[PDB]
Amino acid sequence: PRVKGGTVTRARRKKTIKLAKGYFGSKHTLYKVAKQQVMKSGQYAFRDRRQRKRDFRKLWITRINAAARQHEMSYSRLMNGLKKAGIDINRKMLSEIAISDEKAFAQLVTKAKDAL
Amino acid sequence: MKLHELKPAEGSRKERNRVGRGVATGNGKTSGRGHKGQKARSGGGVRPG
Amino acid sequence: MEAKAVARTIRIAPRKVRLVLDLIRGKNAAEAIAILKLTNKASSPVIEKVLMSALANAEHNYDMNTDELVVKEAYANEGPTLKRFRPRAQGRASAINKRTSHITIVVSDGK
Amino acid sequence: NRSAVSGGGRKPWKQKGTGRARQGTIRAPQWRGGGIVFGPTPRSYAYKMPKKMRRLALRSALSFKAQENGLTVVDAFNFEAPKTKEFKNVLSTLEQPKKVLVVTENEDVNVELSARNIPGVQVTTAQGLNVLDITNADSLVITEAAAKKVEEVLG
Amino acid sequence: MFAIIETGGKQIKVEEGQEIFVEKLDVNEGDTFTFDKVLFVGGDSVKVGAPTVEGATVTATVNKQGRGKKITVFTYKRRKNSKRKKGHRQPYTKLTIDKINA
Amino acid sequence: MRQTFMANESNIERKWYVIDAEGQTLGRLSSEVASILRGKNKVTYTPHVDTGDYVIVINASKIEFTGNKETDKVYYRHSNHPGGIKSITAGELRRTNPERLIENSIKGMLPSTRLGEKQGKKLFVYGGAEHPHAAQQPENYELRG
Amino acid sequence: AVPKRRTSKTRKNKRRTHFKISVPGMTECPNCGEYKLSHRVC
RNA sequence: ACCGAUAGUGAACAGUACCGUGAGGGAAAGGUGAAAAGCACCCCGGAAGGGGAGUGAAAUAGAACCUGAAACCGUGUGCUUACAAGUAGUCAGAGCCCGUUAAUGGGUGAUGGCGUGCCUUUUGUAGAAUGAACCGGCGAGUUACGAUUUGAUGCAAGGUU
RNA sequence: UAACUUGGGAGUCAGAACAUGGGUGAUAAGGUCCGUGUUCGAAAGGGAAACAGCCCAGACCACCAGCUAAGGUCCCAAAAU
RNA sequence: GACAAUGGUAGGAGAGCGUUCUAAGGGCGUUGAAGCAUGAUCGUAAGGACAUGUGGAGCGCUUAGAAGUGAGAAUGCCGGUG
Ligand SMILES: [Mg+2]
Ligand SMILES: [Mg+2]
Ligand SMILES: [Mg+2]
Ligand SMILES: [Mg+2]
Ligand SMILES: [Mg+2]
Ligand SMILES: [Mg+2]
Ligand SMILES: [Mg+2]
Ligand SMILES: [Mg+2]
Ligand SMILES: [Mg+2]
Ligand SMILES: [Mg+2]
Ligand SMILES: [Mg+2]
Ligand SMILES: [Mg+2]
Ligand SMILES: [Mg+2]
Ligand SMILES: [Mg+2]
Ligand SMILES: [Mg+2]
Ligand SMILES: [Mg+2]
Ligand SMILES: [Mg+2]
Ligand SMILES: [Mg+2]
Ligand SMILES: [Mg+2]
Ligand SMILES: [Mg+2]
Ligand SMILES: [Mg+2]
Ligand SMILES: [Mg+2]
Ligand SMILES: [Mg+2]
Ligand SMILES: [Mg+2]
Ligand SMILES: [Mg+2]
Ligand SMILES: [Mg+2]
Ligand SMILES: [Mg+2]
Ligand SMILES: [Mg+2]
Ligand SMILES: [Mg+2]
Ligand SMILES: [Mg+2]
Ligand SMILES: [Mg+2]
Ligand SMILES: [Mg+2]
Ligand SMILES: [Mg+2]
Ligand SMILES: [Mg+2]
Ligand SMILES: [Mg+2]
Ligand SMILES: [Mg+2]
Ligand SMILES: [Mg+2]
Ligand SMILES: [Mg+2]
Ligand SMILES: [Mg+2]
Ligand SMILES: [Mg+2]
Ligand SMILES: [Mg+2]
Ligand SMILES: [Mg+2]
Ligand SMILES: [Zn+2]
Repeated sequence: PRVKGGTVTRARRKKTIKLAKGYFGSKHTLYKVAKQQVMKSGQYAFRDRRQRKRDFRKLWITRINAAARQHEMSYSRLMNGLKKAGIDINRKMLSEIAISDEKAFAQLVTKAKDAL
Repeated sequence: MKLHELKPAEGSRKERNRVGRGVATGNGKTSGRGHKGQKARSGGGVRPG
Repeated sequence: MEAKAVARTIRIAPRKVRLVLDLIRGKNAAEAIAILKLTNKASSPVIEKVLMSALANAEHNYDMNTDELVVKEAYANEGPTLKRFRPRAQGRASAINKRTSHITIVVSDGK
Repeated sequence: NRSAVSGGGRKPWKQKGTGRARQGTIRAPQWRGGGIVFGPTPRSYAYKMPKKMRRLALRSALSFKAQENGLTVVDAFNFEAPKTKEFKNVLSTLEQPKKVLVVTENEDVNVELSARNIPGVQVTTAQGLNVLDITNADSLVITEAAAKKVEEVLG
Repeated sequence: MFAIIETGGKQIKVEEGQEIFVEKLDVNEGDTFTFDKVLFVGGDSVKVGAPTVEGATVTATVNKQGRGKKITVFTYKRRKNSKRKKGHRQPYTKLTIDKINA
Repeated sequence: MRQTFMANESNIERKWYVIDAEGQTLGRLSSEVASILRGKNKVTYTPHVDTGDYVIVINASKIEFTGNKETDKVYYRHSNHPGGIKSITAGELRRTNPERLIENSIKGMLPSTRLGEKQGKKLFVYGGAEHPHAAQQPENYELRG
Repeated sequence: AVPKRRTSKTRKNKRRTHFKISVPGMTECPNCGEYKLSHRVC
C-alpha cells in the first residue's frame, strides 16, 4: 500500500509556528526560521533558568550591602558576624527584612556585631 | 484464542530497524555508514577475502 | 446603513489602484467624486464607476439619502495574474505579470 | 522504476555551465513523474510450517472450541432440499450464536446450499477444517460421523 | 507580625492569612500542617533564632496539591545532530498561613 | 518568583545631594558619586529602574591629581575624519573645563545603557563654590573614602 | 549590482512611506455647483 | 492487506499541443448541484463587473463553480515605537488593554542581565568555506534467492520434505 | 573493581593545542617528526576582555536556598577603598 | 526504603510515538464524518484529546498483521508567490 504525505507534516510545522508567536516578521511566519528560533529559545531558557538563581542572589547581596553600610558595616563583616552568631537566615530573607522591617534588621546587625 | 485478541509468543518478533529517518533513531543521516570512503557508497565495499 | 459595490478582475495593478483609493478612503461621497474626477491617474475613472455603483445601490436598494453618505471602506485585493513574456537579448525570455485588482467600495450613512 | 518509466533517455542539459543542478534524466526519482525507488514488486507472501505444527494448530483450535462449551454434536442433517429458512430454524432451535461453523463428514450439497446465505454461518467438511474458520466461529455444529472422522485423522 | 520559616530546602517570609507555595509536602488538601523550623519572628516583638526559635511553630492549612506550569526543557548542540526535549511539571503544595506562634 | 521586592516609579524616592570636590582625588570621588547615581547605596536597589539620587559637585576646579597626571594624563578623542585625533592633558582640561573633566570621569564609571545614560544625566557639576539648585534643597554628603 | 539580501516587508514599507499621491488642488465652480482644478477653466 | 489526479500508463480531459531540417523529444489539463431548477425582473455601468430580487438544504455551491492549507497581498486597531548600535530571542520586569479548556490566566511591553542562525564538512567554521528567495507537494538501505547468527516454536537420534 | 574467553554489530586509519624528553630547522615558526601526560575532538558551566586545545570543573529535571574551585572584592561589575 | 548512576560525535543496544492498508471485535456519523481554522488542554518525547467555527460523507477505537511509513537542506523536481 502507498502512504501519502498526508496531514502530519502540516500539523507538526503548525505547532512550531504557534510556538514562534510574537517573534519578529518572518520568524513568526516561516517554519524554517521559526524552528531555528524556537530551538534557540529552548537553549536560552535552559541557560537562563540556571543564570537567574545567580542573578537574584546577586541582587539580594547588593541590597544587604546597602543596608549594612547604613548600619556602618560591610556586607562581608555582617555575614561573618551572622555566621559566628549562628544565624542561618538566607540572603533573600535578609534583604526582604532590610526592606520591610528596618528595626528587626538593626537587631540582626547588632547581634552580628556582638558575635565579632 | 480469538481473532481480535491474537498474540505472538513472547520474544518471537522484533521490529525491524529503519535507517535514514532522523537523528533521534541514532541511524539518521549517514545511516550507520560513518563518513565517506568506499564503504559509505551505494554498492560500495570490496569483495570478501 | 451600508452599501457595497465591487469591480472584479480589473486589469490594473493593485499597487496603482491603491494609490488613488488612499486618496478617497474615509471622505464624504461628493468630495470623493470630485477627487476622482480631478485625479490624473489611470485608476480614477474605474474607481469612480465603482463608487457611483455603490451610491446607486445605496439609493435604490436600501432607501439611502445620497447626500449624507461617507466612503466607509475602499480597498483593492489582488486578482488572478495574466502571465506573459518579453523576449530579451541572447534568446532569453523575461516574465511579465499583468496583474488585476478586485476593487471594493462601501458607502455608509453612519447609523 | 526509472528504467521502466517512458522516455527519459537523454541528458536534460549539459553537466556544467548552466547554473542548474546536474541531472541525468527527467525520469530520475526526485523528478515529478520520475521512477519509483524500490516500492512494491510482485511476490508471494505464503510460507510453510512443519506438518506436526499444522496438526497441533488444528488440535489447539478444536480443543479451544471443546473447552469454553463451544462445540455441539448433532445426530444427523436431514436436508433433502435446500431451504434457508428451515436451516435458520434449526440453528435457532440448537440455540447457537451468530458465528457458527457447520462441519459435515463429506460435501453435503443441500446443507451447504441451505446455510450459505445466512450471515455469519459457514459450512465445511471434515477434511476442510482450518484454523482461520474454526477460530473465527464462536460455535461448531458437527455431525457424529464428521466428529468420528476428525478424531480418526487428527488422531 | 511575620515569620521566617524553612521548608523545602528554602526559606519563606510569611504573615497570617497569606497564601504560600512550597515544595511538595506529605499531606492532603484540607489538612493542617505545622512548620517547626522557625528562623525568625518579626512584628511587635523580635525573636532571633540561632539557628531556630525554640518552641516557635507556624500553623497552616493545605489548600492545594498541584503541579506547576509545564516547562519544555530543550537543548541542542549545533552541527552535531544532538538534541534533547523533555517535559517537566514541578509539584507544589499551596497552603494558607493560619497563625504564627512566637 | 516568590518574594523579592521590586522598585518601580511609583515607590522610588530620589534625593538631592551636594558634594565638595575640594582637595579630593578625581577617581575616588568619581567612583563614590557613580555609586550614588546608580543607587547602589539603597536597600531598594533594582537594576532595571533608576533608584539613584541626584548629585551636585561644587568645587570641580579644586579637584586633585596624584603623581604627574597634570601634564602626563592625556584625553584623546576622534572626530571620525581621517587623522582627526585630538588630545588634551588632564591639567589643561582642569584649567579650561573642570566640569567636563569630573563629568566624563563619572560617566566613564557609569554603564553605557539607556538607563546608565539617564542616571548620568542626574549629575550636575560646577567649577566654583555656588550652584543654582537651591530649589531642590540639596543635602551635604560626606565621601565615605 | 545585485541585492545581497532580500528586502523584508518592514524595510519595503518603510521605503514606501513617501510613495503616495496628493489630492489635487481644486475649488468649487459657482454656477454649475461642481469642482475644478484651481486656475483651470471648465 | 495494488494507484487514487505531482499518484496510477507519457496520456482519467495525447503520442495531441509544443520543440527539432530530420531521426527524435514530448507536456499541462479531473470534481456546480440530488435535480439546470445555470439567477425572470429592477438598479449603476458602453461593456466587464456588481447590489438587490429569485432557484436551491446551501450561491463565500454562480460555472476560473466540492473542500479551500501555506507562502504572498490588503483593510481595521488593543498595546508599543522618532537619543537609538541590534543572529532579534531568552531570563527579570513596571505600565496599559483583556478575561480562558480557570489555570499560582491571555495580549502588549518602558527598562535591566545574558546571547555571533541552521546544515554540511572540518584539527578547528559567527565564519569572509558549502547549501537553501519563500511556501506547498514529491524526493534516499528495498525485494528476491542463498549464507551466517540470535530470539521463538514443533519434534528429537532423529528432524524435514 | 574489574579482567579474560567465545559469538552478533560496528565506526576509526586528515588529528589539534598546551606542558615536558628529544630529532630536524636557526636552543625560527600557530613549523615538522617521534616519546610522555592533559584538554579539544565528542564538553556545556566559572575564570583568562573577546578567545576549540590554558586554569577550575564534567550539565537527569525543577527552586527567587546554602558552601566552595580557579579567579577575585574603588566604579563599570558580586565581594575588603 | 536506602544507596548508586544518568555531558556526548562516529557507532552498538533498548523502548516507544505517529502515517496508509488488512483481519477480527467493538463503535461513531446529516441531531453533521474526514479535512481545514482557532483556543488559555493533556503526556517524560515522538505526540493525544476537548470545545467552537468551517465543511458536507465518511471515520475512529482494541488486538494482531503488512508497508510506496515520518524531510529543512541534495547549485534536488514540479507548482504557487515574493
Ligand atoms: Mg491510498
Ligand atoms: Mg512530504
Ligand atoms: Mg550556583
Ligand atoms: Mg550516534
Ligand atoms: Mg540532517
Ligand atoms: Mg556526507
Ligand atoms: Mg575521511
Ligand atoms: Mg568509513
Ligand atoms: Mg550506484
Ligand atoms: Mg534571436
Ligand atoms: Mg529508461
Ligand atoms: Mg487534489
Ligand atoms: Mg499523470
Ligand atoms: Mg463556504
Ligand atoms: Mg471552492
Ligand atoms: Mg524616545
Ligand atoms: Mg545622548
Ligand atoms: Mg549582550
Ligand atoms: Mg582546513
Ligand atoms: Mg557576512
Ligand atoms: Mg565543497
Ligand atoms: Mg546560495
Ligand atoms: Mg522546499
Ligand atoms: Mg546493502
Ligand atoms: Mg603544528
Ligand atoms: Mg614549537
Ligand atoms: Mg604528543
Ligand atoms: Mg571529526
Ligand atoms: Mg568548555
Ligand atoms: Mg574525555
Ligand atoms: Mg588574551
Ligand atoms: Mg566570558
Ligand atoms: Mg566548545
Ligand atoms: Mg561564602
Ligand atoms: Mg559591587
Ligand atoms: Mg553529569
Ligand atoms: Mg547520555
Ligand atoms: Mg541499532
Ligand atoms: Mg521501535
Ligand atoms: Mg506506532
Ligand atoms: Mg517515503
Ligand atoms: Mg529544496
Ligand atoms: Zn464650472
